[PDB]
This record gives sequence, C-alpha cells and structure tokens, in this order.
Amino acid sequence: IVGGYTCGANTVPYQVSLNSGYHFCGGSLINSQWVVSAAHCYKSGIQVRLGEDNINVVEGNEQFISASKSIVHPSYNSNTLNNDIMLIKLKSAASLNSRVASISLPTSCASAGTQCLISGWGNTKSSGTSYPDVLKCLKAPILSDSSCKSAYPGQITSNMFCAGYLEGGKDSCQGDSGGPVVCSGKLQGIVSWGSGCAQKNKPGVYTKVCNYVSWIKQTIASN
Ligand SMILES: Cc1ccc(S(=O)(=O)N[C@@H](Cc2cccc(C(=N)N)c2)C(=O)N2CCCCC2)cc1
Ligand SMILES: [Ca+2]
Repeated sequence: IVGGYTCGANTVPYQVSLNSGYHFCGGSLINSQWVVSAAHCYKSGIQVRLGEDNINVVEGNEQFISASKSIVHPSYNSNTLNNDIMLIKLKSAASLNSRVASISLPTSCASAGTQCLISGWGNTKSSGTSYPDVLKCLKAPILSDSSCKSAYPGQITSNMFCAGYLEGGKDSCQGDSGGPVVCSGKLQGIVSWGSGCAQKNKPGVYTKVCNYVSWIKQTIASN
C-alpha cells in the first residue's frame, strides 16, 4: 500500500495472507471456510494465514490453514483481467474470534464517493520496493465511472471500478492483489490492477464484488 498507515494489530480481522513460503497475495475471509481473492493470485500449494499482523514473526493469534481447493472464475480473462475473482476453500474451518472474523458480502453496489478501507502487505513504494512486515491500511473513495474510463480508455469493464486518488501518492500496489476493499462493513472490491502504483491520473482498479454475489453463493453452496 503506498501512502497508507500501519493498521494496528488485528484491527482488520477479515484480512488474509496467501503464503507459499512467502506472502504473495491478500484475500478476505467471508465465512469460516471460504476466502475470496483475485484470480490472478492462483497458484498451487497455498497456505492461508489468518490473524496476521507482522507476517515475518509468530506473535500469537495466527491460524495457518491449507487451501483444499481454489476456484478461479470460469470466465477469468488473463489478458484483460476481467472476472478477476477466485474462491478458496480451507482444508478445515477457521476459529472465529475477535481477531479472525468474516466480512459481509454486499447487497447492492456502492456509489461513487463512498469511502472504503483497502489493506495489504504489498509494496509501499511508487518507485522502488519496500515490503512491510506489518499490515498497512489506506482510506480511499470510489471514483465515478466516467473518471475511471477517462483514466483507462477501453480497459474498464462493468466488473471493474476505480478507487483512490487522481493526484497520485496513495494507492494499492504489487502484493496487495486479492485483498479487501471494504465500504461500510461490506466487501465491495478486490485489489486487481493499475498502471504502476500511486501515479498521477492512474487510480487502482478493483473487481466489482456486487456483480458476483450470486455466483459466490451458488458456488459455495455446491462445494
Ligand atoms: C495487466 C497488467 C496491468 C498492469 C501491470 S503493472 O505492473 O502496471 N501494476 C501491477 C501492480 C499492481 C497490483 C495491484 C494494484 C495496483 C494498483 N496500482 N492499484 C498495482 C498490476 O496491476 N498487477 C496485476 C496484474 C498482475 C501483476 C500485478 C501489470 C499487468
Ligand atoms: Ca505473524
């Protein structure tokens, strides 16, 4: 996250780290056995790490659980990043508690101007790399459709929205992929892509989760 702040340990209790011997993507716990993340985070050999703050130290409250299956949306397009959403089933259920908790799915889409919280262990630098130990947070508004499409002509589908700051300096970045955009208690977005990180006039682009709520529900009900 570029331009954000240290969240505070376990203050974002639905935030997950996907790990294969190192953190590679975030995700969101939506019930005790299922995580939503981005399709471009798909890999084999995923351990889901719950209740994390410092990802390099065992501090207490962590739960490490292997993925038993990862379900990439059948219409995921890796060239356009359209339908950039994946569901991960845990090998066993997480213990829910104050520090490990589900986030609610939306019942409607959010409006432009809605303020949201984005979080992750991704790169904190626009130019170089610096990966944090602890979880970073960024408050960001959802941008209007027309501003989003002006920023990225021809590249924004109805399953994408922009959020962040056109002046630059505040954005998600590499390694935040798959993580939550939460607006008034509901998971509205998944960190998907952007040009660079925190560049002027190039906001972050996020999978629009309200378009996927019945697919998520029907998929979980059959698996
Ligand atoms: C299709 C695509 C678009 C943009 C890039 S990127 O190197 O400019 N920017 C990266 C880094 C990134 C990741 C997540 C969010 C942002 C952001 N600027 N909000 C940026 C990207 O979009 N990624 C998502 C796709 C997989 C590689 C990582 C690379 C590939
Ligand atoms: Ca830890």
